[PDB]
Amino acid sequence: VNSFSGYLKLTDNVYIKNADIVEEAKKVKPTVVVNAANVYLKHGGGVAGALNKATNNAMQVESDDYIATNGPLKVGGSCVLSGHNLAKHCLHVVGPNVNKGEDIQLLKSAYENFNQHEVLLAPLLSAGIFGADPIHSLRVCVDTVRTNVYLAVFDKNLYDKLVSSFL
Ligand SMILES: CC[C@H](CO)Nc1ncnc2[nH]ccc12
Ligand SMILES: [Cl-]
Repeated sequence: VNSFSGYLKLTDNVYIKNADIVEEAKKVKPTVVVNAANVYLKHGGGVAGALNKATNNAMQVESDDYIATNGPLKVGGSCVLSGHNLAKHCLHVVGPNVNKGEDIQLLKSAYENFNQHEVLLAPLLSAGIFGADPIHSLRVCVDTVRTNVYLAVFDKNLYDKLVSSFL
């Protein structure tokens, strides 16, 4: 039993809700919130910009030190950093950005990072401003993640399409 509320159950382990991931994280304070990151951990817009803003830019400051030490992530890769005021940890995961020409096949590799954590609050990887088909992202999530994932879909209209079209 966990403190996530109002989710629709899609499979044994995948749940979904129309919600703002920032407001969800502040309410639940999950062990792990997933950020839709880029390789430079530059949290400018989309989910990343919103999460970072909610941390008063502390996420960006921590991220800049991480990059200065370790260099960029790989597309499909991840790193664990602080969750600041939002969660215990933030798992920064880089899905392929179609608006940069990156290989959508890397989306499965990106979701594999979730399997290292028993429970996660997450957005749909490569959706929104990353330019991939969200229906496809949800399918890859369900077919790749085996741990317990609580998906927050910001756009109510898109949420309804994802539910109604889910196989
Ligand atoms: C990734 C595509 C979805 C479509 O809604 N984007 C989001 N989902 C949940 N929380 C969010 N916070 C800011 C953006 C955002
Ligand atoms: Cl987005």
